[PDB]
Amino acid sequence: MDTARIAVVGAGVVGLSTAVCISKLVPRCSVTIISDKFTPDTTSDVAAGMLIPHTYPDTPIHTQKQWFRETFNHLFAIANSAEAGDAGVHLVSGWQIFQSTPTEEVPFWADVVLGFRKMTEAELKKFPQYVFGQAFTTLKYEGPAYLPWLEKRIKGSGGWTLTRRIEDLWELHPSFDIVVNCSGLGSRQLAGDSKIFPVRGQVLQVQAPWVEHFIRDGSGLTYIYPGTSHVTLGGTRQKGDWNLSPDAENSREILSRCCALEPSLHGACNIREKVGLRPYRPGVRLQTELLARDGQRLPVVHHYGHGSGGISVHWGTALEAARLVSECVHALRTP
Ligand SMILES: Cc1cc2nc3c(=O)[nH]c(=O)nc-3n(C[C@H](O)[C@H](O)[C@H](O)COP(=O)(O)OP(=O)(O)OC[C@H]3O[C@@H](n4cnc5c(N)ncnc54)[C@H](O)[C@@H]3O)c2cc1C
Repeated sequence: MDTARIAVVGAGVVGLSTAVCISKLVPRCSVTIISDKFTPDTTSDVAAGMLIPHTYPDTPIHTQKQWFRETFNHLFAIANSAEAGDAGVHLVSGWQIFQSTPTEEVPFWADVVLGFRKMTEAELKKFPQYVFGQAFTTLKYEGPAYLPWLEKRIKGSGGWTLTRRIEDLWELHPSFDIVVNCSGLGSRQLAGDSKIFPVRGQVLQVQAPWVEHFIRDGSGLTYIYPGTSHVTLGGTRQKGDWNLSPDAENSREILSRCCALEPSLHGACNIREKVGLRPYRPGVRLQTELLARDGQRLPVVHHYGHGSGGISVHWGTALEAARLVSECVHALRTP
C-alpha cells in the first residue's frame, strides 16, 4: 500500500515526544495520538519539571547519561530560540546540597549540565545544617506549556488527537499497523506487566517570585524548584500509593523541610497542593513486542516505566523507540 499507519497511545511528555521523533524518522507515516487524558491534565503536567537525571536502577549508566545528553542539547536549543515562551523551557540555576561530604562529588551527569562545580565557603554559609554542596545550571520545562507546544508540532506533522479509552491493545489491530505504547503507569493494565508500580508524590505549589535558584538536598525528600507561574516545593516519595487525595501531613513535612532550607519562604501565598503517581520501573520498558493470539500480526513497541527521572531523558528514549519503529516498519516493507 506504500503507506504506514502508526499509532501512539499516551498523551504524556514522552507520548508526544515519541510521535515527534517518529514523524521525523520514519519515511512514510500516519501517526495518530490516542489517550484518555491529554495535555491539560497528565502526570507530566503535575511534574516539577527540572532536568535532573535520576539514577535508573536497571539501565546502563552510559546509556542513561547519553539519553540525558541528547535531551539536554535539544531543550538547550529551545531555550535559546524565540519560542522559549510558548515551549516553556528556561535555564534555572541553583544548588544541590548534601548532609555529609560524599565519597565522590562528581556524578555521571556533571560534564553535560552547564558549569558543574562545588559550593564555596560563602555559598555553604547560606545553609547552616549542611557541610558540602554543589552548584550548577540546568533547564526546567513547564508541562502545561511544553506539552501543548509539542501538540502544535505534531499537528503540523499531520497527526490528530482522539480521546477514547483503550482497555486492550487489540482494539487498534483491525485498523492500525504498528502501535507505540506510551501510556505510562496506565500500561500496567495495557501490557499486563506488573513491574511498573506507582510511586506517589505530593508537591505544594506556592507563589513566591523572589526564589530564583533551585535547591535539592540530594535526598529525594526535599526539592525547592522555581517556576514561571508557581514555585514548586516538594519532597514526597510514597511507593504503591495510588491515593490521589492530597494528604495533609505530607503538606506539613514538605513545608517544614523546604522552609528550613530557604527561610524567605515564610511570607508566601497560595499554597495549593497537588499529587501525582510516578510510573516506576527499574528499567524503562523500551522493546518491540509482537503479540498475536489466534489472529493476524500486531507489532507493538513499548515505551513506559519512566520513573522519577523520565522527563530528563524523554528525548533519548524517544530516539530509541523511534529506532525500533523504523526497524519494524522496514520489516513490514521488505519480506
Ligand atoms: C510529582 C512528580 C514530579 C516529577 N518530577 C520529575 C522531575 O523533576 N524530572 C523528571 O525527569 N521526571 C519527573 N517526574 C516523572 C515524570 O513526570 C513521568 O515519569 C513521565 O513524565 C511520565 O511519562 P509518560 O508520558 O509515559 O506517562 P504519563 O505522563 O502519565 O502519560 C501517560 C498518558 O497516556 C494516556 N493513557 C494512560 N492510560 C491509558 C489508557 N488505559 N488508555 C488510553 N490512554 C491512556 C493518558 O493520556 C496519560 O496521561 C515527576 C513525576 C511526578 C508525579
